[PDB]
Amino acid sequence: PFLELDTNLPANRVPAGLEKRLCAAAASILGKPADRVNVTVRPGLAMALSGSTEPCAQLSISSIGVVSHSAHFFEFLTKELALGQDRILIRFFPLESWQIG
Amino acid sequence: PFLELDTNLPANRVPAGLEKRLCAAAASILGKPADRVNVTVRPGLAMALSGSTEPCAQLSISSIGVVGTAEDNRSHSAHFFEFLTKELALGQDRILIRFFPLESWQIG
Amino acid sequence: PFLELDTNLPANRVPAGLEKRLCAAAASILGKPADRVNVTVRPGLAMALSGSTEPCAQLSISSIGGTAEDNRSHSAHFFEFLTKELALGQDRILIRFFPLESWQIG
Ligand code: NA
Repeated sequence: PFLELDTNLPANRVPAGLEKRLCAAAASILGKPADRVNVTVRPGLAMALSGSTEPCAQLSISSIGVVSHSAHFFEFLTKELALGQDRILIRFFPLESWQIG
Repeated sequence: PFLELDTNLPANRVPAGLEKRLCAAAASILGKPADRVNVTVRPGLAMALSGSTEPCAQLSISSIGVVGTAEDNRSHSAHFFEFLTKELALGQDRILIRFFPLESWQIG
Repeated sequence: PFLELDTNLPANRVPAGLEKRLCAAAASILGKPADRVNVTVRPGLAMALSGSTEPCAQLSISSIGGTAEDNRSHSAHFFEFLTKELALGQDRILIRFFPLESWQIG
């Protein structure tokens, strides 16, 4: 699976190793080995979420086929980033094997 | 709606409050309430657009039910071009827009 | 075509002009005029790839309008380009292909 996290938290305000712990959490939540989970974190962006520029984060999850998981990812992200659930949005994307290189 | 804007303009050359004004613009253009509009701006990137590295921007727009036909998208893009060329001081030829329909189940 | 490259290499360690050379390389590999090739490079990110945070890169390729043989050859040549330019092992690079139709282009 591929996880992409955009956030407007400055890079020097994000917990060190977030990408590694999010990788481990997604492995458990999605039932996959950690070495098949890929995580990309992009901090320091300019973001409006639900029309507000308050601190927020967007998570995208892509996997083969169609994939609550949302509840578990909210749990982890609220704890790591101190963001309320109202400041986080999650999207899921299906892939087909021909798209993998 | 979800709007994602990549640009090679430095952050200091992106006008303050752009993400908020693009929010209101997208709500009017797409016919969605502002509290459902999400904007992500990623400045300072390294970009080539149409083979040139001069200042440029790429905008991606994703939404349920509204960006699924050429007739719909031609109408939306005209309004988004007029807004971005004014805000970013870029020529129309330096901006590319892509539309992605979302299916309802994809929202977590 | 649209190429987007995410990497956790700090911007200062990405070779200068990478986006120009990737543009030219992609035109040759994908068989498209260079003026139809768009490249976006996002460096300095935080990434875990195959469970490791060692330097890595992800390349996404979207084209308007492949065979298994075609995309297999494209992937191999993009691996060759990225390992040379970024000094990464092949195990530190992932590639994804995405479909696009003309009605999606403004
Ligand atoms: Na539609």
